[PDB]
Amino acid sequence: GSSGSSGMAPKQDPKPKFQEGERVLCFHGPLLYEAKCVKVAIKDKQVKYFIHYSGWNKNWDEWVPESRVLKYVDTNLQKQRELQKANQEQYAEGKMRGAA
Repeated sequence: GSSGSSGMAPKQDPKPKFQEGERVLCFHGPLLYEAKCVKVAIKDKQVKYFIHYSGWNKNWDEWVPESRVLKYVDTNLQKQRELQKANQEQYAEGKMRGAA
């Protein structure tokens, strides 16, 4: 969407930043995990987004706020990577190795 940014809005719930289908980075602990915006809900005066952990299908999916999601941009990547590399073992723990 490319166009001018002009238009007032009433006193209604806030608008989200990320869109469904767009690849984003969710925060599921001391490490970032690749995910995509499944849905976008708004309540309790906060905007959330149904994340879908790519790692495993329907992996106990959970709802996350707008601060727990990243724009999956270079900047954001700089971290997601720093962590994924900072702690390998931990990241591996839990997962079922294989496919060697």
